[PDB]
Amino acid sequence: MQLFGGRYDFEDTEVRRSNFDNFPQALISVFQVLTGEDWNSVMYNGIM
Amino acid sequence: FPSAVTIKSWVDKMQEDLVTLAKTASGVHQLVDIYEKYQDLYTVEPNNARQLVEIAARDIEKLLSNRSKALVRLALEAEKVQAAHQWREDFASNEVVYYNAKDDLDPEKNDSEPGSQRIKPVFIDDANFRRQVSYQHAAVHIPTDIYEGSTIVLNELNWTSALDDVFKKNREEDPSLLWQVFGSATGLARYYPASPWVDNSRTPNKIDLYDVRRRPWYIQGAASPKDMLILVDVSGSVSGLTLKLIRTSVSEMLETLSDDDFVNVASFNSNAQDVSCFQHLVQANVRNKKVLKDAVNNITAKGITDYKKGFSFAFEQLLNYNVSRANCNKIIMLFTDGGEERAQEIFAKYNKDKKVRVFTFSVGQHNYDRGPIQWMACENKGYYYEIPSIGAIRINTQEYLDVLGRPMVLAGDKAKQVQWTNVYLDALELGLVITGTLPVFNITGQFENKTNLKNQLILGVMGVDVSLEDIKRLTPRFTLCPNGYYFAIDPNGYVLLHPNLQPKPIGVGIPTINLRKRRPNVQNPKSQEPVTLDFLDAELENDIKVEIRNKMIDGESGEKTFRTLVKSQDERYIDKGNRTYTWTPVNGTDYSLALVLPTYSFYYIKAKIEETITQARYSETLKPDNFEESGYTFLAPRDYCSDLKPSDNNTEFLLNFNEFIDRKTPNNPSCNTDLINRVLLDAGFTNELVQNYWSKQKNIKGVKARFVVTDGGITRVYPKEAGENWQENPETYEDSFYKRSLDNDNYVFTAPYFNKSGPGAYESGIMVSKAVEIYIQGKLLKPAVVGIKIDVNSWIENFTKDCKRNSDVMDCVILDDGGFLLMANHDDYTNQIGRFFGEIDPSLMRHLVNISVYAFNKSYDYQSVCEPGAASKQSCITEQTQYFFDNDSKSFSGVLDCGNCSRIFHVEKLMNTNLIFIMVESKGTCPCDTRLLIQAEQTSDGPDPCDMVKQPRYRKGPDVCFDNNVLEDYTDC
Repeated sequence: MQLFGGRYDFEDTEVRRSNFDNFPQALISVFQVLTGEDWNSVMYNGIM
Repeated sequence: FPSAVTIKSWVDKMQEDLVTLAKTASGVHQLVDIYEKYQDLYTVEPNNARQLVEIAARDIEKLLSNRSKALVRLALEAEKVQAAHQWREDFASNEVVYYNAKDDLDPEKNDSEPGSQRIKPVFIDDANFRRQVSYQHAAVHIPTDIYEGSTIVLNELNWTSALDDVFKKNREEDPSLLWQVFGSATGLARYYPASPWVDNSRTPNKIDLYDVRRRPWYIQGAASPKDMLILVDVSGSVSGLTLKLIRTSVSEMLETLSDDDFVNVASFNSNAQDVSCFQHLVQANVRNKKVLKDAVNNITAKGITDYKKGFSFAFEQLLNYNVSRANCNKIIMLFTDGGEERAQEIFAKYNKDKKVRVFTFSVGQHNYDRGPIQWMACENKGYYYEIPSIGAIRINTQEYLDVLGRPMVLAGDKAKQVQWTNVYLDALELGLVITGTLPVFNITGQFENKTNLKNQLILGVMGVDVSLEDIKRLTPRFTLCPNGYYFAIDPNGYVLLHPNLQPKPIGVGIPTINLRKRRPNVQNPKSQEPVTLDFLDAELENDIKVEIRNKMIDGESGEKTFRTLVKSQDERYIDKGNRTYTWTPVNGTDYSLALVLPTYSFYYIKAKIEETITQARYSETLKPDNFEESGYTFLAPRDYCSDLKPSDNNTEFLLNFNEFIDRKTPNNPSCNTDLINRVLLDAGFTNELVQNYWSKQKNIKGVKARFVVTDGGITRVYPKEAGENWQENPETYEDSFYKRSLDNDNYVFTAPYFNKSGPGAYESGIMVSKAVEIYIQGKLLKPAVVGIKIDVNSWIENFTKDCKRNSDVMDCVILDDGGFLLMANHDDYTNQIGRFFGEIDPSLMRHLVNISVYAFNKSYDYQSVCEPGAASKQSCITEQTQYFFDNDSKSFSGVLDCGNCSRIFHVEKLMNTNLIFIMVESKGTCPCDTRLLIQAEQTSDGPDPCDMVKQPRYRKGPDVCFDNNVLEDYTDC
């Protein structure tokens, strides 16, 4: 939430549901990085 | 350097030679004599200018009244027919049969989608619509992304089916009617007569984006004018998708505004500021909206939100009353995402009494809270909208006009007044039209005080088109000289009718696209704006024309004679003429009609040929076979009879006209016998001149051709081997040299075009021309223009006989008023004949402008075409320049110093023509130069709109305003 919270403001219309905008959402995103599924695209949205 | 008297003698001999050659070899005096020797084949009739304007003003009033009658018929039948509709929901059994425009008609398809049944029409071809049209039924347009098959749509095609009988009756009583349309508030458009749409969505590859609700005529008849303020949130929270959507949304919202609305876009994040250069409400014309759109596209998002500051700013903007406004519908449009504050203090302070509406838009997909802004909307008589995507924008930014129309519905029959739009271009390719509109009301449970729930909105707008060529048929221009004309005016400045109004869009700024970001097959959007050309941007502007304009914007009658600069047909020259403007108001409307007549055009010739003998002889004179005795003959492609139509292949038209004048008697059962009688008279005269005079000397020394161009519409070019070098218009009212030679009292030289693809320097020659002017009974008339082409080489060898061919000590040129090169001295100058002198010697030309031997005037053309720069052809503004003589002195001696050099020069104006002879020290002595001086359409962007807004043109607003009914509901928000 500190690093990526409020920073996924990409101007395109692609939907990025795994973000860190509130606490339940950040919790779901960290759980998804832990199960390992699609963690790389969470990383790419965080790099961009 | 030769003395003053030697140069004076040289130019006096030169002009003696030129003028005597043109005078004796064109035949001016001979034609004057044959015009005055008859005096009994014709009569000289007066052009009463005040009677003409009033006749034409009544004909225009009668046309618009005949159209206002056919709208009141449609609206009453539509109201009565919807009041008695049942609201079915089971159409799969009882079909709706209708003709959907924009479906393909090859009978192997057989769609007939559920609940409805299709119609296949017959589609005869027509005139007055240049397309295939069916007078049997109406066509229906449904926007592409509106499913037909809906219960809303099918309940609409069911009761609008009773319109076709009034459509048919309207057209049966006035066979000269164009489109009649009902635009529905559900998106439908039912028009008559039926005709396939211009663009189908899937037929080809270009998706049609036409929705009635965004059309200027619909928006005009749906609600009253507006004082809109757009308040855009640029706090940090809107960053990302919702900011991009907000920018697209604000541009779409600006596109629903016209010239009777006033707008400004502000912005707030912990501080409120104007988004632009504007600082108050501005008139919302195409230029101001361009400024606002380009300022909105530069918006970024950073900061904290403060609804109180933004709303204080907005309410203070809506309270100026120092600037021009509408004074009608004060509304705020807040584009935001979500917030926590509802700002009750500011509303209690600033619209205690709720005179300003508030429409809030929540844009994007965010998690923020929307309660506050729904409250802002529901409290201040406004409305609340959600825009989640791009595909949601168009419909949500055009729907606020239902809320604005409630106080117009509650007014009843006081609010059913016909209105006419600006000039726009028909969406079915009919050219330039105005549309007269009328709102239709929902009256169910009206005779019983029942419903009043769905009944606060309108059902749609009825519209009826009027093409500007119907209005040009009531202001006929063939008894005024080519220099007189009619023109009409809005109570807004804009022009309804003018020579210089073309069917092209108005250009704004400089056109620039990005060629590296254009997919090949994605169907660009085109346009929706009107052709709003102010009166002072169609002509050259004095101080007297401004007060004439202001005077007939305030519906005044009047008359005024003055002296003005007139630009030439080809925008290269400027003449000074005396003109008379005589104006009057069109009584039923807010238009004003004026007639411009140049004195010398107060009398015309009416033909009086009433025996068959001479009529028949004259008709024989214009037959292709005998061209070799009358010279190649052109005929003006007018409408002499209702049958023969203008062909644009002029030999085809001449053949048709001959076939017609002899196959049907000169009794002329249904033709315009006045035009035909005048053409016959003028052909007789021109042929007498060609025979008795031009044939006696089959060739002259330097004369390359000879021509007469008369009114009536006859052109004759004597050696037919010149007849195909003649590239002028065959319509003698669009010939630039004709209109220029009418303005001057002397010989007018026309410069050829330079670097033009075709015969243009030594093949054709240099055109001289002079207007034949006669006195019948003490009255001046200029019915024709004689002329000549001069051979370049003969002129050169009379010109050299201390400058001789390729002298390198000095230059001798001959220019005309306009600064175009005619007779040089250097054989590399004479290679560019017809070129602007400031482009082949810029230093001396700038100095001549400085000495004031040349003046100039600059203008803007707002309908120009440009090849776009990097940042087909699009529409642009271009700046035009025209040079002319101001001072009346014959000689100008002097010495131009470049610094380190000094070229001595002497220019002398040739008397009795429009020529100037310049003798200057040579140029290749001292390498001094600065830069070319161009006289050409230069693509521009100005004038600066941030300054026109501070001092704007005078204007008159509509005085009817329907806002603020107290019986309004605003429980819907």
